[PDB]
Amino acid sequence: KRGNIPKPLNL
Amino acid sequence: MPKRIVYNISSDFQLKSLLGEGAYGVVCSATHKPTGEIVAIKKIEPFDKPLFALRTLREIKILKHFKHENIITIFNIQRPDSFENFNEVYIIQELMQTDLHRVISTQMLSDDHIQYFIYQTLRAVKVLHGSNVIHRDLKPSNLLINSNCDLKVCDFGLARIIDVEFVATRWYRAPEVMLTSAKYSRAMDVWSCGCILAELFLRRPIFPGRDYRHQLLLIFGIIGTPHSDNDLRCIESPRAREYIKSLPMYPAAPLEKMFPRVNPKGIDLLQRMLVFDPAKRITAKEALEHPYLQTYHDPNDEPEGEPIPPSFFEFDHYKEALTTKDLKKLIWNEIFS
Ligand SMILES: Nc1ncnc2c1ncn2[C@@H]1O[C@H](COP(=O)(O)OP(=O)(O)O)[C@@H](O)[C@H]1O
Ligand SMILES: [Mg+2]
Repeated sequence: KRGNIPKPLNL
Repeated sequence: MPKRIVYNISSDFQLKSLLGEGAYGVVCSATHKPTGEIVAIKKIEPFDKPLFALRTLREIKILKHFKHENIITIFNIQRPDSFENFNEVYIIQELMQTDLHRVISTQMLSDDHIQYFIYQTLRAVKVLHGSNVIHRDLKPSNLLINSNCDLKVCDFGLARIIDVEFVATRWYRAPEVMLTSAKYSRAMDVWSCGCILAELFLRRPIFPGRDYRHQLLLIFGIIGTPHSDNDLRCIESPRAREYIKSLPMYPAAPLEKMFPRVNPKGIDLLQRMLVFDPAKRITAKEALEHPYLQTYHDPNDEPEGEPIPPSFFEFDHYKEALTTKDLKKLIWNEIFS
């Protein structure tokens, strides 16, 4: 996306 | 899916699962058979009491007005087959995978995640405040979340336009709101954002009061008891000022000591959010400019919004209160427009 996007969650 | 849940909507939809149930709203995911899209549908029974219909109307108008990444998108509202048979409102929206309350309670979030979540919340709050709208019900369960970490605010029925009822959860309520008869302010929303940020660091509500007195006691126990008249200027209600002078005299608790492992920049932002004096409380815009969020801050991509006049919620200002039937027509206008 727009840069250093956080790691995705497991939901 | 709870067989007791019934939606009077097109057979083209197939309910999938119950996502939320309350006295005001019921939310379920549902499949639109013809396209295969899975959506979220919020059912509301607005016509037993004006209060319910006013909330419905305020929520729908706000939803339709904003086109913002952090404000839940509304796809459409179901059209009843007739005015006589119009008894429930079904708001169709983009489906999110879960809410922030569920996340904070089932997951260990990194500092990065926290930055990204509070950043998005403040980003929605900024465009709201810039439009002269205050949410007033900001809390983790009203922050919708997806796997990729995108966040969107929902539940705008208790909003108000600046210058018997549904009450916001006391745990997130600003102290000037529980004390004085305080006029709606942008600062009250920031106070809630502070409790949310704190909730993200702690993984539990920072101020879970039992009631009104306990709430105040918990808040001051952390932010320090306002003592001098300089500190009490913001409070009108004389009764309120005397109650405050009866509390234990608490100093500001040292947040960084109590929670040594939280990013110091994060504690700094949090402290600026939980300030007693609403006039000295950081704004959503300044919060987005705080060092703790420099990783996601972008001054050219933070919608400021545009003023919405009070007449937008005109129906909230009648000498002679509007009847159920009046509001039904106003809601109908909204649906078919
Ligand atoms: N668009 C949506 N996508 C996924 N879940 C949603 C959506 N809207 C609401 N929900 C779920 O339903 C819950 C209640 O919705 P909310 O809009 O806050 O209504 P209420 O007025 O009943 O609190 C949320 O906390 C969330 O878990
Ligand atoms: Mg809600």
